[PDB]
Amino acid sequence: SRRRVVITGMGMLSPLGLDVPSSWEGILAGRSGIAPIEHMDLSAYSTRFGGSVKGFNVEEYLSAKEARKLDLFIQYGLAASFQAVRDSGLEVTDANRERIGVSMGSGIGGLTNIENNCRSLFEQGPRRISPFFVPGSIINMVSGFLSIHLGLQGPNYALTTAQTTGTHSIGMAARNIAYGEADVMVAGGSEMAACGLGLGGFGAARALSTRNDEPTRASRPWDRDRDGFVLSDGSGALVLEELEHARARGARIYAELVGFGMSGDAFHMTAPPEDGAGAARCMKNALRDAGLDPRQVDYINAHGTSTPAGDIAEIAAVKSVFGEHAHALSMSSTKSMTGHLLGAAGAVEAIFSVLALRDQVAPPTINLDNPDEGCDLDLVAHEAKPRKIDVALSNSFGFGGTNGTLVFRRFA
Amino acid sequence: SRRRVVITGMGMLSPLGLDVPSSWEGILAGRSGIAPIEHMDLSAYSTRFGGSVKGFNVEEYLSAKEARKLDLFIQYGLAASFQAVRDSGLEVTDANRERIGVSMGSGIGGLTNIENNCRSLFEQGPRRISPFFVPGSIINMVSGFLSIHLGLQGPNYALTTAQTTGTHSIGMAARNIAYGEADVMVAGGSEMAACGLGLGGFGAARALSTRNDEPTRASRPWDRDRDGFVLSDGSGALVLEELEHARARGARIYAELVGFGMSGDAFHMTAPPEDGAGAARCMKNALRDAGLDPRQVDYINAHGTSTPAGDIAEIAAVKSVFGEHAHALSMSSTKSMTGHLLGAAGAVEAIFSVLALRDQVAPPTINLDNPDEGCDLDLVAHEAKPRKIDVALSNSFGFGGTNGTLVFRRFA
Ligand SMILES: O=C(NCCc1ccc(O)cc1)c1ccccn1
Repeated sequence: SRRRVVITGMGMLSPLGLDVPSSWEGILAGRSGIAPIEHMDLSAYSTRFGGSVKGFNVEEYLSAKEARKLDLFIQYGLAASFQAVRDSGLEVTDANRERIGVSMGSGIGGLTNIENNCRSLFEQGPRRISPFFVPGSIINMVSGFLSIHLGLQGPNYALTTAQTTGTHSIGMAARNIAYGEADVMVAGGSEMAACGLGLGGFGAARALSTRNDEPTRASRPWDRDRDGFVLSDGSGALVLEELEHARARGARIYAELVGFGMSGDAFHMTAPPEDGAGAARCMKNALRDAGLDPRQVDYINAHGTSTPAGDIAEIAAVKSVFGEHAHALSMSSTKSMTGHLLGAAGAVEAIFSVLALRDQVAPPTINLDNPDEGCDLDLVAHEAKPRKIDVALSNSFGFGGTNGTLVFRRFA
Repeated sequence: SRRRVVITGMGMLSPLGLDVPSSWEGILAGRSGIAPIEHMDLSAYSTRFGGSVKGFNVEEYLSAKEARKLDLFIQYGLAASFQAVRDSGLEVTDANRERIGVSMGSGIGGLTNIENNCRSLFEQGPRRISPFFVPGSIINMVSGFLSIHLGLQGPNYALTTAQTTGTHSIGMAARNIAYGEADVMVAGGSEMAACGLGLGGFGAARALSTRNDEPTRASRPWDRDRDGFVLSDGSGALVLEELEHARARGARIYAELVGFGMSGDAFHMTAPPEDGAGAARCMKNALRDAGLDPRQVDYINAHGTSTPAGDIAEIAAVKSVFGEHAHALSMSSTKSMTGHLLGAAGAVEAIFSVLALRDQVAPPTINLDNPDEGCDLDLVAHEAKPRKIDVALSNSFGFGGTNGTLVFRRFA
């Protein structure tokens, strides 16, 4: 029968820092990680800024010889995974290696690498494609390379559900443990889509903020002057562990994962329905899964992408799920500061949701100068809000009408 | 306790045919779907052949306008999925749509789209990138488009575990139903990596057969003259359904899905361990999941890719798991005929495993002229073998050392 699941380890690369503590300090201080992009020439692009990981040293984790073969999204996924496993204190042994698995996902995966090999192919010929093109680019190789480096022989897989990837990855990994398929899972996501095709492709869809002259103010969830999401890079990883397994080894437990919801909108390939019907169905699934009264929800880490339709849909969904209690909880978008890490969004935001529980503070939605029509909830505008948080919820919505909700609570 | 899961609908595009019955007819006749790749300059490539889908008409499924928005791998996934849902007779209603979900995956995703948008980007700059580039290329859009078209509001996700994708998708969809998160799931995979990038990428790793003079003899699993896998395109979709749900509406039930196993090799990025230790753990996990003794297995659809190390690892794993029963079962690689559909391999091979149960026949391993050292199992060389089959396994072993096994049983 269904086992309980706790968080014993966390790891992160974000536009705010090269680990969890440094990222979280930036979150609580309302600091933006968004800046003009330096790694390529974007003069022909309508968007020239994003959330870059600054000063990442892969040789903190891997040999330069191995790193050369891997896309940045794999390098970032391994770094966050390595941090989370170390943070857990867990020792991998012959006695437990078959019971530890990994589910690290990505929305787009190795687009930089595929673009660079596509350039080699077109300009030179197929004989210049890297021998490592496939294993260095395809999305399942975070899970693959992590298992090879740590000796994890448990369930080994990868989700790809666009902007919902990190949330689904964590939820489904919790279900693996819940149902006895594993005792430990390393789960989350990673993304590095800041190449020509990434910035160009989201640009062609007119999905991105074009506030090139003020990048720190571009990401402005629920602000009436928002004009699209900000593209950001990085990784989140959590060590999920069966409760009795955690208790037995004396693990430090950050929080319990009590609820997971998924729902499809079945509405539109790219647009969320204005009323948030799919997001509402997903949160209600997650709250029922957790055995909660919705009035127990203290904090919501919103998807909050800073799109016109997405941000208002989320207000509508929260009002419909929580009714009068919608006015008592706090809801913030850390994407105000980090931008949109796409497949990694749900992973870093799950970490921010757990840290909201550890520290009893709602992170701010920075840049919320003029809340839009109907955006009249506690959106923690401008400044972190210390407050009682027993139950935190983290939402993600994605292309294909794909929704995920995670429910965390304090563990005593 | 756990709900029972049955197969009530199947759909396919393969190198043998544009549906299940035409593909299966080719399989039992020992026909090859492999041929030189057309309408593509492969002059500078060491491999010039593969398994193409021949005569696919997307306008049987989509308007020209919707099909223009979608990579071939998505078109193929949608074709298989629509076929599977039609084949099932299922009526989607307001009363059941929240209980019907989708998990259609891909190993490599939108390489053909990425290739064509790279052309535009390099030649003319980013403003010629298609608006639909991102939603038209990301792996979760088969699940996304299918859910939107049919109004499916159940779990909506996509796996990407390289050559294991189709097996994991079906297995994890079966878990969703067994543990009551859904009553119906459309599950499987789709793949179209016959671009410069797939042929070039696998070619750079010298992973492909280069037998250009005799494409139909290239894929020769367990034959001493094999020289790597054959790249193939297509899709498989299954309608998975809770047993009481299927019986209440009078569904035609092909077979029961009794067992699902996962494991990680934790060994190498592209090569399996010589003894197939990971594949052995995975099959043992799948049989434990089914409550079955290795002795009860009659038929194995092998991964059987025609790689030197892969084929020999699978013989070792089967001998290890099945002891004195290893010769009694029949094991064949339908990849001898279809080539390797990568992420769709597990989906089309689950369908072939189900049909081996319906028709009491083991598909052939064609081209097995000279079994290699230790390849002395019943590999159904050359010709289909009518025989008793109560229990059929389907194995997938992919990059990152990610393993999947499905156990199907006759239903009466
Ligand atoms: O290597 C790292 N972590 C893995 C720890 C580990 C845990 C269990 C085990 O059995 C083996 C290794 C790392 C490196 C730099 C920064 C953070 N973490």
